[PDB]
Amino acid sequence: KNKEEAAEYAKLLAKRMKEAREKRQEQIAK
Amino acid sequence: ADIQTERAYQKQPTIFQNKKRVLLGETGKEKLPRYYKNIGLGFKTPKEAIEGTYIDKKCPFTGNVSIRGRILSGVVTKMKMQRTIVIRRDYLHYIRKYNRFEKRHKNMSVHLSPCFRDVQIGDIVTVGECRPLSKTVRFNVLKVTKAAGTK
Amino acid sequence: RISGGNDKQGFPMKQGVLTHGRVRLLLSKGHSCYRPRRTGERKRKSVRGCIVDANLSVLNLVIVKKGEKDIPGLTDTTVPRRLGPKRASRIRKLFNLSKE
Amino acid sequence: ARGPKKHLKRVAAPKHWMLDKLTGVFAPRPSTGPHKLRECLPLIIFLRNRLKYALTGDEVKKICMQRFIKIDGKVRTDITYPAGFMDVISIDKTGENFRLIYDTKGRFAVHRITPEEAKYKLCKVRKIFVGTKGIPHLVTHDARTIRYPDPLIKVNDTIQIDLETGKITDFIKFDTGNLCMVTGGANLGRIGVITNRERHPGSFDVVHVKDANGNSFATRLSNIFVIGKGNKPWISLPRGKGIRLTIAEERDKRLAAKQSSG
Amino acid sequence: GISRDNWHKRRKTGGKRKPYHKKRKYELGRPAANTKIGPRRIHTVRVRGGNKKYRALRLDVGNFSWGSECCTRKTRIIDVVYNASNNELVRTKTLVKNCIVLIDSTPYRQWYESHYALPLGRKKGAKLTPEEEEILNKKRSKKIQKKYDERKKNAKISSLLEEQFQQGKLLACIASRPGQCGRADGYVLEGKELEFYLRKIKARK
RNA sequence: CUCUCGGCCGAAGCGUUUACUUUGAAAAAA
RNA sequence: AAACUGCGAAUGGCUCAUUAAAUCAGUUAUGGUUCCUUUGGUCGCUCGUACUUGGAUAACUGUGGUAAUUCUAGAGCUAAUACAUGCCGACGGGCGCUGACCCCCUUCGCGGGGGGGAUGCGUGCAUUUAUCAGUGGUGACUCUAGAUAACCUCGGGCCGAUCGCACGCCGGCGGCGACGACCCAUUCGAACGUCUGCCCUAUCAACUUUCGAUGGUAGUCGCCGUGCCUACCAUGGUGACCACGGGUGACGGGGAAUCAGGGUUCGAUUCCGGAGAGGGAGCCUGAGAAACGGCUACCACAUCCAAGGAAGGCAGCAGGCGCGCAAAUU
Ligand SMILES: [Mg+2]
Ligand SMILES: [Mg+2]
Ligand SMILES: [Mg+2]
Ligand SMILES: [Mg+2]
Ligand SMILES: [Mg+2]
Ligand SMILES: [Mg+2]
Ligand SMILES: [Mg+2]
Ligand SMILES: [Mg+2]
Ligand SMILES: [Mg+2]
Ligand SMILES: [Mg+2]
Ligand SMILES: [Mg+2]
Ligand SMILES: [Mg+2]
Ligand SMILES: [Mg+2]
Ligand SMILES: [Mg+2]
Ligand SMILES: [Mg+2]
Ligand SMILES: [Mg+2]
Ligand SMILES: [Mg+2]
Ligand SMILES: [Mg+2]
Ligand SMILES: [Mg+2]
Ligand SMILES: [Mg+2]
Ligand SMILES: [Mg+2]
Ligand SMILES: [Mg+2]
Ligand SMILES: [Mg+2]
Ligand SMILES: [Mg+2]
Ligand SMILES: [Mg+2]
Repeated sequence: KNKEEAAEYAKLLAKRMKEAREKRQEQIAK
Repeated sequence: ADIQTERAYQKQPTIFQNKKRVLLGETGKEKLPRYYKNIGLGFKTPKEAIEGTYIDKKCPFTGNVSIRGRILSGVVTKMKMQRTIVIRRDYLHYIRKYNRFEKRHKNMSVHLSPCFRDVQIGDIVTVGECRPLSKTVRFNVLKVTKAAGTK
Repeated sequence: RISGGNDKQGFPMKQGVLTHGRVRLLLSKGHSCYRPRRTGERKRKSVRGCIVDANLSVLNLVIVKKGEKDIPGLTDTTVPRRLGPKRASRIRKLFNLSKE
Repeated sequence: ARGPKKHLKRVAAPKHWMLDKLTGVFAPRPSTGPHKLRECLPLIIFLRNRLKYALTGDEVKKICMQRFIKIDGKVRTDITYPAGFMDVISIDKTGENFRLIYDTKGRFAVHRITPEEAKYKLCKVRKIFVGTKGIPHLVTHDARTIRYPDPLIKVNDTIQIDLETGKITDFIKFDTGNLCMVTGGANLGRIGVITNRERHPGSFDVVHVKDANGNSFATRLSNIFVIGKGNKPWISLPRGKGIRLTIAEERDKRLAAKQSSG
Repeated sequence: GISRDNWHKRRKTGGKRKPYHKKRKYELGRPAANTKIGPRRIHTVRVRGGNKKYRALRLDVGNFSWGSECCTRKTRIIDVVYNASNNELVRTKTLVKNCIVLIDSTPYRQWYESHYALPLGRKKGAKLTPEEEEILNKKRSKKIQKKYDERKKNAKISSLLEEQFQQGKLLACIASRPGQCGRADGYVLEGKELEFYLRKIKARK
């Protein structure tokens, strides 16, 4: 259970950080 | 201003003052870094606290105290203790039988930081509630405003 | 072996009291001559000292070695040691059993 | 008083239980649990006073000891178990499901839900903290802590929990325009769209909420529970759709029902 | 027994306060743990909530940190030389918080000689018995010797600490509470704090 | 009340501070 | 049945003696603490006989002592989720440090740069200290998490030697539960604080401070913030806006009687809070008493006694005496 939860949260965190980085790029563009 | 007047050594606990320094970076003294915090509720940190050298563990800006709860105001009445003053709070108490008020007051002993210099008998102080600092002190002076006819 | 006894008023004999007479002790759980009624209770009780004198009702003695003669009703019979061992390890020890 | 208190005087019980005065001196005294004592509905009150499945406390005990009552999918044999807001009570033997939802007059209504809707619930998030090798943790109003939550989930948000597994399925962020229910105070039980939230640092934050009929009311931030995203609730609402009628229109409605009866 | 209540005290106006209840268990106090220097003796206290306080009665070993070098070692507590609160505490050799103590310097010297490959606190007789000659000079590859030579450029100790190392005993401040945690930990004095306490100790005698 | 921020508004101060008056919230049951 | 173990006995009931900014009420705070239990999380994260460990003791059986108690002694057995003790496994490694050696690179070369590595020490969460950098959070942390060097109490911290019901599959794996457990959160609280509010009395006008009064520094103790206590300092702190002292036929509120309006008086009394268990004091156990249907003393009463000793606490329900104008069934 620990291993599976950690892997799933790693995937979700990667997606969330990618979206945040894209928004930061949009901000720095403007 | 010498800050070592007690039997023990006065020092801000958070700051480490014995960091190794090479002789190439020995331009006099290292200008000992100052610990200070920004208390919230829209109160500015006095420049004295940032650029000072006093040691005051009860200071709201450089000591270990948290401002929480009630924020009150008073007039300074006495400044005869070390780092703490006596302020006066006046109010009117309503009496319903007569539909009329009566003037009342109560004194409060509040801690005054060394960051507030040139405090005179008569100015207004905004104090904020904190944990018990002594037997009778539960407030810390957060702001000082001069009297109406100061120089 | 002098195992214990009672004085002329029924008060028991304690082991660590080096007196000829009676004393009062604050006895607690884990002490002889005391049975606590609730958890953490201690009681002040009278106890006779550990030194044997003439002021005793009964003296409890234990045979530790046997002579050559047999006391009529003390060293001839036997008791069939009811309630043998219960823990498996104790059974194995008693019957010299192996692990298998 | 040394140590904790174990009794509850009947007249000192919370008023929304709707307990009478002459039945006895005492009240059920909810057990310690996920919901606060003043804001819960004990199992005995619901099973006996509300649903009339039992006539006495002993009958409630007899019901619960056959393991028929499930609270959020788990069998609960404690008759004073505190069941609170958004809890799901399932009775499979008779085959019904209820959700504890505040009525307009601040009382837990008997609200029957479909078995499809009894598989999940909504929980307000109370705090988020990082612990134990940088693992985030959520704490809900139901006292359940969930590790590895979505990084977007912040305090005062709402999460949909699958009762079978206990994991988050989706969430609603606390923002203006989202539907909410008031879970405490004078406006308890009222449903409306959040209009504005004013912040008072060091003090309580006030949230303004507008009904579907245009009425507005304020509450404290701790009394707000996000129910749906936008105008649409994520759960089924009780018969009163969360709007409060004044005593005049309530009397008019009662009179109209009386006239139409017969 | 011992009490810590605020109601036996006078009011801020100086008037007497008449008690409205008798002494409560949660206001209790306990006799002080006047921790001495000697072979370890620690007693445990069952405190409120069922938790445990460790009451150190005798201590001879502490965990002390050299902050400038970040070298924490378990050393032997030797003597008490200063106490800012009372002088009888120095006279009776009592370990309390913020008490100035003399700690053995051997582990720190060992770490210094193993980490910098430079002698510390040594006399001019230059005995350097084997296994110390090895630890000080040794033979190393070019990379290892280069790393040690890089280290040697920023290995200079203050003169006061060098004198103390020559004597074999360092001055340290106890940052723990022996009467509450059963431990006498702290940090080696250096910098302006060392100068302050040296001046105070000299003026005391 | 205006100069700045974010999507004409939402934000920010501060208009010397209040008292007063009106509203809102929080306020055991009996 | 009994007995050991576990839990409760700290709730409830009674009464109103004490108590005059005390209690209590409304409002706030704990970013200054403790918390049995319920509920959720965590519980191969640690690189170091197990197909099961050891010694007792009760119940029970037998000898007893004392005038006398819910007094207990000696002897003979025997259990554990009581007392202790203590592995395997996951386990292959990873990660810090170490760095014998080996390789590549450049540079004639030197030298510089970049790698791989044997051998050693350490390692997880709790604890104590010091240092470094700045995942999530707050109005505000010296918060949360992270990194490093160590520590880790013999009066020891966690890392399951426990029970029940169904039984199974592939030679080993397993489904439901119940107990237990460090830590975090939650519930029930509790404990200190903040702000405002109390009757009469000046035939009580100055009080506190040498034995803490007010504040500062360092500590001790405490669950923690604090003159709570200690050492050294400073001379402060309250008052005609009534301090301090005295009185009360004063437990405080929600409330009650009367009342056009305004008021006056009552509130021991079933809900909330406080206090006490003849009067003081001190403690054990426990998550929680300074508990009295727990214990230890002294003071006042008082019971049995074979005179050596033993046992007490109805302001619990009934009931008796006494007091009274004044109040019910063993
Ligand atoms: Mg009670
Ligand atoms: Mg707050
Ligand atoms: Mg604990
Ligand atoms: Mg009311
Ligand atoms: Mg028992
Ligand atoms: Mg229990
Ligand atoms: Mg108990
Ligand atoms: Mg649990
Ligand atoms: Mg025996
Ligand atoms: Mg202090
Ligand atoms: Mg002080
Ligand atoms: Mg003193
Ligand atoms: Mg009275
Ligand atoms: Mg009254
Ligand atoms: Mg009364
Ligand atoms: Mg009376
Ligand atoms: Mg009461
Ligand atoms: Mg009591
Ligand atoms: Mg009496
Ligand atoms: Mg008592
Ligand atoms: Mg009684
Ligand atoms: Mg009682
Ligand atoms: Mg009676
Ligand atoms: Mg008569
Ligand atoms: Mg009558």
